[PDB]
Amino acid sequence: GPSFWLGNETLKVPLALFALNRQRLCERLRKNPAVQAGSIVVLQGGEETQRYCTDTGVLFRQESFFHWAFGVTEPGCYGVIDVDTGKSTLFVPRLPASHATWMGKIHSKEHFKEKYAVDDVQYVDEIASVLTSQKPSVLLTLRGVNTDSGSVCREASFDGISKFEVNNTILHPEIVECRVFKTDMELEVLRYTNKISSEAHREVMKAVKVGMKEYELESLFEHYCYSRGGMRHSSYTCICGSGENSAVLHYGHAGAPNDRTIQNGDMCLFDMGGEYYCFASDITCSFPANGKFTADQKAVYEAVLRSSRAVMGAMKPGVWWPDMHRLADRIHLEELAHMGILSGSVDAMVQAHLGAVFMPHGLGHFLGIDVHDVGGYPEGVERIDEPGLRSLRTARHLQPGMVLTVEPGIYFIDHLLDEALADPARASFFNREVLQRFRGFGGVRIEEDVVVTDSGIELLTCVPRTVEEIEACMAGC
Amino acid sequence: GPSFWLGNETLKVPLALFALNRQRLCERLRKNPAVQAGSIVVLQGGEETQRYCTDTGVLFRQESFFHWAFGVTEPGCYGVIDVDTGKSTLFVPRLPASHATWMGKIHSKEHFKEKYAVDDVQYVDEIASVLTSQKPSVLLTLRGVNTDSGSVCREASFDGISKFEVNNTILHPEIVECRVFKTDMELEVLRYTNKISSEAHREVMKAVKVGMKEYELESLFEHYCYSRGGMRHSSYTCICGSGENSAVLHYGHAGAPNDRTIQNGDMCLFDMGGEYYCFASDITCSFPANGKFTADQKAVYEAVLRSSRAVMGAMKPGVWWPDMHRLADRIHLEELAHMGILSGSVDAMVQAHLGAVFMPHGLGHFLGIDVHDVGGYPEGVERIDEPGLRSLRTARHLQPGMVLTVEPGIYFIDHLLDEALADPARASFFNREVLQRFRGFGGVRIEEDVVVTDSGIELLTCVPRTVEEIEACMAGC
Ligand SMILES: O=P([O-])([O-])O
Ligand SMILES: O=P([O-])([O-])O
Ligand SMILES: O=P([O-])([O-])O
Ligand SMILES: [Mn+2]
Ligand SMILES: [Mn+2]
Ligand SMILES: [Mn+2]
Ligand SMILES: [Mn+2]
Repeated sequence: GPSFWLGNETLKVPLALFALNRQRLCERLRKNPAVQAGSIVVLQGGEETQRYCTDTGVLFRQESFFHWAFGVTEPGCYGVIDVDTGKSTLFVPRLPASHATWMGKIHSKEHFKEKYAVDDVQYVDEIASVLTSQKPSVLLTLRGVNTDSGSVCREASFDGISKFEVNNTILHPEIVECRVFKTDMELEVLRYTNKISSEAHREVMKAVKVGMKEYELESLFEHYCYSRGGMRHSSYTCICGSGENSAVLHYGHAGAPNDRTIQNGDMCLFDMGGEYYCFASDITCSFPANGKFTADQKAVYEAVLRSSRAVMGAMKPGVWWPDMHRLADRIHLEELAHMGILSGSVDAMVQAHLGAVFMPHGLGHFLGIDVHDVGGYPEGVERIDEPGLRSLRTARHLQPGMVLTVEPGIYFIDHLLDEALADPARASFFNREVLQRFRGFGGVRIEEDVVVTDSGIELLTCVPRTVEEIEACMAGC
Repeated sequence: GPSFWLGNETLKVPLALFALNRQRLCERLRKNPAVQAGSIVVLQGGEETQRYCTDTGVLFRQESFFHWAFGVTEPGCYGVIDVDTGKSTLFVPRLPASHATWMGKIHSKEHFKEKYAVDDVQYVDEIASVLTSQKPSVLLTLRGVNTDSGSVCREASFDGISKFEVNNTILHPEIVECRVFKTDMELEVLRYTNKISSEAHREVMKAVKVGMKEYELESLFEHYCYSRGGMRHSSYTCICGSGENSAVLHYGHAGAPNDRTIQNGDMCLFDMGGEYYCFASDITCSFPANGKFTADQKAVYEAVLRSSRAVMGAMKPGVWWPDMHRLADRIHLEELAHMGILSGSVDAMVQAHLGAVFMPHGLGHFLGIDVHDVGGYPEGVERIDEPGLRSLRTARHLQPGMVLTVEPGIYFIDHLLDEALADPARASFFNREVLQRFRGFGGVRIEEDVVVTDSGIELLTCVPRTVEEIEACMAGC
């Protein structure tokens, strides 16, 4: 059996992985009472892209659904799967012999059959003819709404498609459910992205110096992942927040691109995750820039370590994800009170929604081929209309084989804080004189990637977490 | 006067650079008799994009024309220039006061006026009424054909733009012609991009070892450029061909993603250039993987070194660029004859277009904000319909201020070789028994970036070039 491999110490991923996904999608559609006999799944791969109107090629990364079904790295492909038999056909672009002048050897269709271990390979321009000869009942295409972006997924289309019966509602929720439940072969890849990203995080912690620019660490992190782990891409733009910037969720975008000089006294919050063969990792480490936690940083950090461990210790099949988020809120509030920042009844603090002031984002989300993976809110799973909870990327109950991030945080965000101090239903909880000490603290977030097993979780991530472990990693070790 | 800067040893670029561009564009438009008084240039900035239908951010890189004119790093902006007066107005998006949580500091309009040194800043939702009160005769927008991609530039559009008179033919030829001639400020940025990429090429040469994967060198090059040079993007996808892949012109892309193991005996061809503040560099180095040229490798290498130095020596205002391409072709053929690969009259070889068998691409191209920069083929300049020369990205005569790549090379491409050996008008020049030993040699390209001065050229790139220099570099002398 063939495998994708970037050599050295990188992971061998069997193409069988994708055969299993195809097989699981078919099994799921045969069980579907409204999937007609003789149906055929028709997916379209992503295409080569350029910067606006220039000839500057953009690096091609495969469309995620298409990758999940076939594992194909080349642009311009299509893929069909006969539902009743499970037979797979890949369609590759016809490159004219003259292209060998600027390409290498132009690969034969047979080269692609053995590469991807699919049942047949044909040219893209013969798609209409090839599907005609199969006399299918219906073409199942991919159309639906991603619940993190709001975008509608592009449906496959080819010249001549109008002569076929096309159903575009059935496939989306089904191919999404398959993706939510990771196979053992998929887990092996997620273990590997986490291992490599964990090593990269360790290296950053070793190298950080007061005086460096944040992007120096971004650069180091991507160099390790690529050179040591074959990860050409990151799963998302690196967030390298130091000082006040640790309080900016999604910092490091074009408008704030990791350009701050790290200073003595700053907390660093680093959320960086490499991507191997279109599989994600998503890992955040928080640590003092100088290698020594102050009392205040120890206190806030250990509050987050506490919610992290309490959530992970409680996760198991049947657990409603929003319950864990509320747990994290409660623990934050408890500890924020133990440290003297808040006073009064934790119950009262909860009933007021104070938790959302300190952790305005969701506790965690599905992870897979996308960092924010599909299937958090299928039909019938409602968004909870409350501050904090409304940002959860899923409201599902945990089941074995799900892959989630566990990412609690405590931040000191000036405009959430000024709001609470202006709301008489929230103001009384604050001790202004101690709060003043934490203005500009930034934030801590501790983000693990876990798998939901039959009875608990498997922790994918391996970074130092306790105060002791972190101060030791930063000093060598 | 304010400047773009990324700290450390990174280059300070004065925002005055872009004011000069706006000034120069206006002066050229004023001379154009089709341009009506009261005309306003309206450019639209690039927007934030995501991976297909997911919420995975793609790192924002500004549209080229817009950057040339304003140097704005933020997504979602417009920018207008009053032709008669030269006053610039930047339009920035109105971000709801309520998501400082996720963005950070919502910057006021004065911040941006200060930041970019424009005459005025307003919100984007106000663009129709801001323009309406200026009572323009005509809006000049940007539409044209890029002569490398064949793509049509996206013309600026906003809500209520159909109430204006809009012209979309005048601007493109004029803004392109300004981009062709680099100001002293632009040149300073280009010296820097070349300095940094040259330093990185030197590091890639000291680091190359047999048994490494090509992408390890790509990763290091990029890491030097980012951590050491502030270059978050490269100018194009790194080409790291070794062995037979050094003969593959479009190498490095998704379908051949630098995944070959560097072998003893291989030639390497590394084409890589970092990008700083959307300014490009374009450098190719060629060298033996093991750090030592064989006789065959030296002969071919010194053939390309010869034509590189000949072309650079010849360049001056007034020189027709296709004559330089021809001069490279003649030098290659001379050397390939001295080597025994060819026999007979070099004049006859030239008449038969045999040079394009060994160098199928153009000698070089304008370089600027884009690596294949705009303006090689404006009205009245035609593509020469002959092998090799048809691939030239410009057929213009050289003038002070133009920046070009000089990138001759020799490759052994089976498709081209086989075609030529079947043609009795070309076959006779080959010594097949000598040609044999060079099959699967790969190729060598030597690529320098230069500026045309009043009297000749200025060389920007600073890498090892002679056989002695390269071997001494690789041995870690
Ligand atoms: O970014 P995130 O990971 O979702 O928090
Ligand atoms: O799982 P669920 O919760 O039923 O969605
Ligand atoms: O890529 P290139 O440099 O244009 O050849
Ligand atoms: Mn994260
Ligand atoms: Mn996450
Ligand atoms: Mn190049
Ligand atoms: Mn070039």
